[PDB]
Amino acid sequence: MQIFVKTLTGKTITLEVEPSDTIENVKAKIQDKEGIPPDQQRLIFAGKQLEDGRTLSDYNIQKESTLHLVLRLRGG
Amino acid sequence: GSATFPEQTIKQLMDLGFPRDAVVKALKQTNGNAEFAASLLFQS
Repeated sequence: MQIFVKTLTGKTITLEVEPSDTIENVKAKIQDKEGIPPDQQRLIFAGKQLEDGRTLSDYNIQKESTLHLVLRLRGG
Repeated sequence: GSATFPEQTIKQLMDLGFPRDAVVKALKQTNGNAEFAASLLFQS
């Protein structure tokens, strides 16, 4: 299935995944293409934060679903 | 104009599934650095 990851730069990252995929694995794919450390990768699903130790099925994430990506740095 | 909150970024942050309230408060403690604001608001 295909999903749409929205970046803080208004970019739409189209990735190939499946319900049986883990959040950690999803972020790993983003990390390879975007070059952003998975530790700073905060995935959001309709305002809800996604746990790395879960699967897409845990949140009933189906095809054509929009996921958000917040770049959480260290500091302020 | 005391527009410390950039319109573009406000919409971007809210589009992530967050209310304007979270944006204002997070931005208030960051001072324009919405990237850090998101890092702050997302710790809840």
